[PDB]
Amino acid sequence: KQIVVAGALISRGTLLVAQRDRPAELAGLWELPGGKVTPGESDADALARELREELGVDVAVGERLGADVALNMTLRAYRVTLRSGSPHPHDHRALRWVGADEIDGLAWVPADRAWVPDLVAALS
Repeated sequence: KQIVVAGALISRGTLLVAQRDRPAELAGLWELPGGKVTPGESDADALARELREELGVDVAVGERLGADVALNMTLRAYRVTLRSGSPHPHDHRALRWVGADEIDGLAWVPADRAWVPDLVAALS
């Protein structure tokens, strides 16, 4: 199982979500950003690397958020917190900061939908 990590970045009381740009089936839909773990990397090292490339930030990787999602690979989310930088959509169509009440109305990528109740809880 190839592991894919995702980050739930909470800052000043809101969650960062990222709007995919590709492929066509996901372009326009929202996700927790991240990517594949390369063999030899820890989950923390992979997620920090992905978020530095995608968002231009240095984050600290914390506790898991929610459960694994079986894509077929397996997707796991972690809480992350900002160390330096301000996020910009280098690899996404857009970013947004959302509160608890916005989470269930967002047009999530299908895999991430499972985390809705966990994200609401984390913001509540």
